Amino acid sequence: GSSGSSGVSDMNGLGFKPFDLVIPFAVRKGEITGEVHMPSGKTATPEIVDNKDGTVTVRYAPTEVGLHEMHIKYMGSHIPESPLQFYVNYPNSGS
Repeated sequence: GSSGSSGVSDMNGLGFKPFDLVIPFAVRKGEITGEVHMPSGKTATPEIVDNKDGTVTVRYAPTEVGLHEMHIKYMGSHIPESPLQFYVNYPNSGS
């Protein structure tokens, strides 16, 4: 008795809430790259998606808890938005 589509699996699916971000300045997909520093001691790359307007949206869904530091560089140059830090709170937190 509830709209149930085929998505989430047994192994895994929707862990921690996602993190969408949009660069303030205008960039052109190409000589740009991004990196993510996990608190556990690992690393991962963000998600560079070119919006249907002409901008980009850096999205990175956290897999573990703790503090993660993102590092994005545009054409071999650090941006005024990075580096940055985002704490991963537990799921279904808060009363």
